[PDB]
Amino acid sequence: KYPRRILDVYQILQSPIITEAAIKNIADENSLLFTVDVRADKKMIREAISNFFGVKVRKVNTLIRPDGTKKAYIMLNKEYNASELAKKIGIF
Amino acid sequence: RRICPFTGKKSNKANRVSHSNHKTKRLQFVNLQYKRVWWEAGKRFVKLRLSTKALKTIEKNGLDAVAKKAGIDLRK
Amino acid sequence: TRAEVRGGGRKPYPQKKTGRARRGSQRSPLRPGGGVIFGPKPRDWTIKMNKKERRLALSTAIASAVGNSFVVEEFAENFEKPKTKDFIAAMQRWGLDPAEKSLFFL
Amino acid sequence: IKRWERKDCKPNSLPKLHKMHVKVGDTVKVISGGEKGKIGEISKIHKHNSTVIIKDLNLKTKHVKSKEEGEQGQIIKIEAAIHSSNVMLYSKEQEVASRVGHKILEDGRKVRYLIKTGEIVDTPDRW
Amino acid sequence: VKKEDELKELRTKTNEQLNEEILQLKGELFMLRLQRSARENFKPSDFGRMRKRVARMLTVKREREIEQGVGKRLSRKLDKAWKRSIVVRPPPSLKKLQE
RNA sequence: GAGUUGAAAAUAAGCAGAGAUCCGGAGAUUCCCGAAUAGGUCAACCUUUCGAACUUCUGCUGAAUCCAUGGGCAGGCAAGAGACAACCUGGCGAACUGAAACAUCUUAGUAGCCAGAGGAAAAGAAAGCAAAAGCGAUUCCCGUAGUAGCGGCGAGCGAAAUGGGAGCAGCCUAAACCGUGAAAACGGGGUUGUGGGAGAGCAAUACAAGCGUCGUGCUGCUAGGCGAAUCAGUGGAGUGCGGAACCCUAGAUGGUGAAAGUCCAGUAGCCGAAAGCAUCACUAGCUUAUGCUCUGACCCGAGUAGCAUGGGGCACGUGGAAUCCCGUGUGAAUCAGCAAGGACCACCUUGCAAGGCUAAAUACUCCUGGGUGACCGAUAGCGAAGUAGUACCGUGAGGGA
RNA sequence: AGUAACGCAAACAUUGGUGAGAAUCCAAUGCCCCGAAAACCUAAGGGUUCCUCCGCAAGGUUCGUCCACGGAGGGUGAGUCAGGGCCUAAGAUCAGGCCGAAAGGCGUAGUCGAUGGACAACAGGUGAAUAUUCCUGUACUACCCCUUGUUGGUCCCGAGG
RNA sequence: GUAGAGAAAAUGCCUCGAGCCAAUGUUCGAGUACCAGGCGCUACGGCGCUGAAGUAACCGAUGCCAUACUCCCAGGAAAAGCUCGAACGACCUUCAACAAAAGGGUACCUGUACCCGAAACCGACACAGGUAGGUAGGUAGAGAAUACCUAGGGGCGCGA
Ligand SMILES: [Mg+2]
Ligand SMILES: [Mg+2]
Ligand SMILES: [Mg+2]
Ligand SMILES: [Mg+2]
Ligand SMILES: [Mg+2]
Ligand SMILES: [Mg+2]
Ligand SMILES: [Mg+2]
Ligand SMILES: [Mg+2]
Ligand SMILES: [Mg+2]
Ligand SMILES: [Mg+2]
Ligand SMILES: [Mg+2]
Ligand SMILES: [Mg+2]
Ligand SMILES: [Mg+2]
Ligand SMILES: [Mg+2]
Ligand SMILES: [Mg+2]
Ligand SMILES: [Mg+2]
Ligand SMILES: [Mg+2]
Ligand SMILES: [Mg+2]
Ligand SMILES: [Mg+2]
Ligand SMILES: [Mg+2]
Ligand SMILES: [Mg+2]
Ligand SMILES: [Mg+2]
Ligand SMILES: [Mg+2]
Ligand SMILES: [Mg+2]
Ligand SMILES: [Mg+2]
Ligand SMILES: [Mg+2]
Ligand SMILES: [Mg+2]
Ligand SMILES: [Mg+2]
Ligand SMILES: [Mg+2]
Ligand SMILES: [Mg+2]
Ligand SMILES: [Mg+2]
Ligand SMILES: [Mg+2]
Ligand SMILES: [Mg+2]
Ligand SMILES: [Mg+2]
Ligand SMILES: [Mg+2]
Ligand SMILES: [Mg+2]
Ligand SMILES: [Mg+2]
Ligand SMILES: [Mg+2]
Ligand SMILES: [Mg+2]
Ligand SMILES: [Mg+2]
Ligand SMILES: [Mg+2]
Ligand SMILES: [Mg+2]
Ligand SMILES: [Mg+2]
Ligand SMILES: [Mg+2]
Ligand SMILES: [Mg+2]
Ligand SMILES: [Mg+2]
Ligand SMILES: [Mg+2]
Ligand SMILES: [Mg+2]
Ligand SMILES: [Mg+2]
Ligand SMILES: [Mg+2]
Ligand SMILES: [Mg+2]
Ligand SMILES: [Mg+2]
Ligand SMILES: [Mg+2]
Ligand SMILES: [Mg+2]
Ligand SMILES: [Mg+2]
Ligand SMILES: [Mg+2]
Repeated sequence: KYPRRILDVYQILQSPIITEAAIKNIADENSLLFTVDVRADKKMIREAISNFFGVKVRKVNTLIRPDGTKKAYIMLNKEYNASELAKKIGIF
Repeated sequence: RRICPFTGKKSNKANRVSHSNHKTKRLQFVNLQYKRVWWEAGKRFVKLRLSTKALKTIEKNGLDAVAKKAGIDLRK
Repeated sequence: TRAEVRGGGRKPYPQKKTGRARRGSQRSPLRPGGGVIFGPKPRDWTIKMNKKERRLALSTAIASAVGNSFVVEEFAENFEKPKTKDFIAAMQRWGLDPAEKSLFFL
Repeated sequence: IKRWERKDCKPNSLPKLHKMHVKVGDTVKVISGGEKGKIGEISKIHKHNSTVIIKDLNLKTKHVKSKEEGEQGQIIKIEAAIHSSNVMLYSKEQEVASRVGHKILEDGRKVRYLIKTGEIVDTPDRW
Repeated sequence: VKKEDELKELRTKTNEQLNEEILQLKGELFMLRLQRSARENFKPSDFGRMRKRVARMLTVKREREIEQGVGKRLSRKLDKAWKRSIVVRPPPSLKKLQE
């Protein structure tokens, strides 16, 4: 019942990434890029996106940068579309 | 430790004086002994360590008076 | 001094087999940032002088200023309140100049 | 900029502020300096150095460089600052500059006035 | 102006109204963090408007517990347990925009 | 009390006489490591049953073993832990050196290490100094005095009383006995030295002394406000110069294009505190508390003092070696007594050990506020006037621009 | 003193291009060297040197348009690989306990501690910089749900391995 | 399977059992996937179609079967996972627990860049040096020596 750690769930997602490679990844993989907290997990991020936008998450992959900042690859299920969700935010 | 829990007795600094008045340090230790001491109230022995000078106190004043002055309960 | 300056203590390089002048500590007076040889310290400059000498020196000084001195009457009642303007006017009427030095003993 | 001329900071990382005797828009008169004997309204205040900028006084020609490649620069004339101790409040209906005082009114609001003439400076609702 | 009236309204609300209102802000800040990334028309003052409005609520929530006699050690436990049973939801701004 | 969102401009948006920014008092939050303390760990991370570990406190339960002990369970913003420049206390305790060598000796009970604690600490209310006259707790300074003495009588070490000042404060217990208890123990009683208590019998015992929690004011500190008096000319700038005026309970400082009593901030002087702290005063009411005869009956802090032996330390190196403090082994007396007065005996004088607490004068500066320098002015002064204990070097301690 | 030296005796050469400027940068052709390496992975360690664009003050033992240099931005994707969430050796700590001027020392269970044991994945493709990590296809491990049956199990403990 | 302190185990006794051991191999995975070559385009990068054959014999490992066997003296870790099972003791419970097949669904933390027989680690240097382990081609050859070559990487950072 307990999570791994305890902190602000609304801080798990700071902001997305806007790069020519990231935008290229949305159309090919149906994925999304998000900078995340260092203390975050794949479970909290999976639960997070399920609540904000109301969409299913096929898989989550993460990594820690050299600067101590964690990044999160989020692949949505094929039923939904990351490009459609992208336009809802404002970024293409 | 080489301290007597009852009387607080301990060793002291002492020098060994030669005929040439040369002085090397040494310690005059205490005549401590491991013994079983009888306790009339519970009617049983007690294992502990004290000096021979403290034995004469229990022999004179009794055990219950000596241990109380030190501030220790016999039941451990 | 070289003992109070921070650092030093260690011998930097050995006494021999080095083509350079011997050394005992980097914080030596013969190197910058080092000690001070016979520098000043907090001193008690106070000396003693006999009373009758100090009293005699004070008497003969006043006995020399007789030609440039005089006497006045009391004026404590003439100042019901403090006022530097009236005090200066009194010195002008007595023959003084506020520009120069002066002395009132009472 | 020179590293030691930075404004001194309090322990709370904030600068140490001075007390002034002027405001924005007050008409003044220069006591001494190059613009001595001129009147103008104060535009801005710099509390950290007690300097003030008045319109059309103490100006200097700046050679603006051409940040853009499509055109060249120009020579703009920009206004500089003056230390507030070299100016004095000024009244138009008397043409006499004097120092500043303070007096409480009947309403209970503290205000300042001109010592020599006697007018009020900080009239209400002026900003 | 938004200081005497802002605090007065919050001191009348119950704890549950204060709790759920904070959840709206924490999710509402996320939308502002999105607009900052998209370089859309966003007010930088809203970051301070909302961030300060949270502290005023947790401030009053603490003060109400002072009346009950709660210590510092106990209050942190209840603060964590409230975060253990937390659940994310969409903010109102997403619902008005999602169509 | 008018402009602001640090250094730090610029940009983009806000707050603000419906009184912001800012300045003080009391509070809130205070992520991870770190005494770290849920468990583990390669400090700032991991796993988690989600927990202040352990000791202490308050309860419950009750191994060998009857009472107990040890465990076990639970409660409890739950006392303690660690940090802290120097000074202070305690414990361990050097060597180079000096003696022109060196062991007794000196360096030295210093340095350093460990432990502990406070704003001071420690000491401290005579089993004391003194000498035939008197002083009346402890501590510090002057002086006695480099004297008396100690010392391979070598180097060197070094008092005390009398006297003069700073600063002054004295109190609480054990015991006899009376009640309560199987005892342990609780309460009352009592606390002194030209001896005092208990004991009995007389008296009259305690108002004016010392305390003093509700709190109430006084005075200061922690933000501030009022605050007098100058014009022109001198060619970058005038505070200087020349000329003419003014204030002063304000000619202390700093700043201002160039040196200022009269330009700015200020100073003299005056005013001012919701809240908090401190120094004082007042106030509960329980509070410690006052004297004469009778008795040489009962008590005066015991494995203590003293002695023998082995040592230490007292200015004093075993010396005639007391006084003070310890190890071993022995081992008294209770005012008709005991100790001390530099072996010891006698007489006299002084004092009452073996229980404890106690302010001030005194020592120190990682620091705070104010003030002053025949102190330095970038090779100086703190190592460091810039991201200095940084850069750099070293496995590390550590060194260090 | 404009002296010595410019770090092996594997070897460079031409054409063309870039550019203010080329023995030194790029490409092409030919020649030559290593080839149980002077080749490709990988552990420790280093800690952004990796990729792109721009630049050439200093740094490179010459030059420089280039660079492991400078500036800006970007880059490391795992249920199956490695380690931890499992085990233990050497050894280090150690509840209590013993000893000891202090600090602390010895020491029982227990706990830490891989250099070991235990435990589930490959091929191909994509490509400025990553992939057994992403995509495709085909598998594996653990847990849960579902369907019947059983209806006392789970630790401790004993033994095998 | 059975007896004894006696479930399992161990020991003793009785009994069934000619077959067992595992690298390799067969088949699916395995598609006209991959591929030489060819047909066209170009900014020359690759793109877009097409894409035949895809077998056998010999040599043969320092690798696998393999803690397989033989011999010898110096006599060759521990714990857990796993498996079997009674009693005592503890916890929990009629599914809410154990167990079997298929199907379906779900899936923690850190490292992952780059160099690594080196110009990036260790040697104060872009230093003729040191740096564990893995992969091990062709001709001659006993050979991982040696000589010349493949893949691939280089021509050694002053020159004439
Ligand atoms: Mg990962
Ligand atoms: Mg000696
Ligand atoms: Mg020194
Ligand atoms: Mg030394
Ligand atoms: Mg110096
Ligand atoms: Mg911990
Ligand atoms: Mg710990
Ligand atoms: Mg506490
Ligand atoms: Mg401590
Ligand atoms: Mg010596
Ligand atoms: Mg000597
Ligand atoms: Mg000598
Ligand atoms: Mg302290
Ligand atoms: Mg004080
Ligand atoms: Mg004092
Ligand atoms: Mg004391
Ligand atoms: Mg004391
Ligand atoms: Mg009593
Ligand atoms: Mg003034
Ligand atoms: Mg002038
Ligand atoms: Mg004043
Ligand atoms: Mg006595
Ligand atoms: Mg003696
Ligand atoms: Mg004696
Ligand atoms: Mg005598
Ligand atoms: Mg006496
Ligand atoms: Mg210096
Ligand atoms: Mg100079
Ligand atoms: Mg020559
Ligand atoms: Mg030559
Ligand atoms: Mg050379
Ligand atoms: Mg040459
Ligand atoms: Mg060769
Ligand atoms: Mg590169
Ligand atoms: Mg260059
Ligand atoms: Mg060059
Ligand atoms: Mg670079
Ligand atoms: Mg694995
Ligand atoms: Mg222990
Ligand atoms: Mg052990
Ligand atoms: Mg273990
Ligand atoms: Mg391993
Ligand atoms: Mg694993
Ligand atoms: Mg690569
Ligand atoms: Mg059996
Ligand atoms: Mg990788
Ligand atoms: Mg790689
Ligand atoms: Mg190697
Ligand atoms: Mg090499
Ligand atoms: Mg070298
Ligand atoms: Mg070969
Ligand atoms: Mg070879
Ligand atoms: Mg060759
Ligand atoms: Mg070359
Ligand atoms: Mg080279
Ligand atoms: Mg070379």
